[PDB]
Amino acid sequence: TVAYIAIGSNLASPLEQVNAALKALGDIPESHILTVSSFYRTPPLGPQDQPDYLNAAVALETSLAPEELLNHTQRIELQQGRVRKAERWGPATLDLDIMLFGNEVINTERLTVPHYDMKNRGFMLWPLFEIAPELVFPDGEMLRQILHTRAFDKLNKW
Ligand SMILES: [Cl-]
Repeated sequence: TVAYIAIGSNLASPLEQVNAALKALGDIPESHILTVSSFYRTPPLGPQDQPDYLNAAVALETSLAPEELLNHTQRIELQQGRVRKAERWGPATLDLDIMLFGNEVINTERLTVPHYDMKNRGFMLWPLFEIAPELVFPDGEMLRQILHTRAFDKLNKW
């Protein structure tokens, strides 16, 4: 099944953090990276001297169940994020989100698919449109139309 994963990081030097996260993604069992988007840049809110976020989307072929894939994205966040030596929330983070899983709709306590806010986030939708321009969401919404009708922040490549 094709899953779409969002990767986000404002950690350290973020290019190498996202490349590491990509490698770990491809190391997930029964799962294969099909395509990766360009890398995009999201500035922080505020005027404050804070690191920019690097955003990407990945198409991952997987024979795992969605909750299994979740286990693996949660593990990588821990193993590759600054949770142990810092905090869960901590301004600085590595985020791995399952945006889409096949045409599945999953509404459970530990997993909601499609990701609950992705239609509102340019930094998820634009990279996704780069690698899947003909995508249609499980509810029948066309990705191309959402991009013509919702207001997103300007989003430059990294
Ligand atoms: Cl949907």
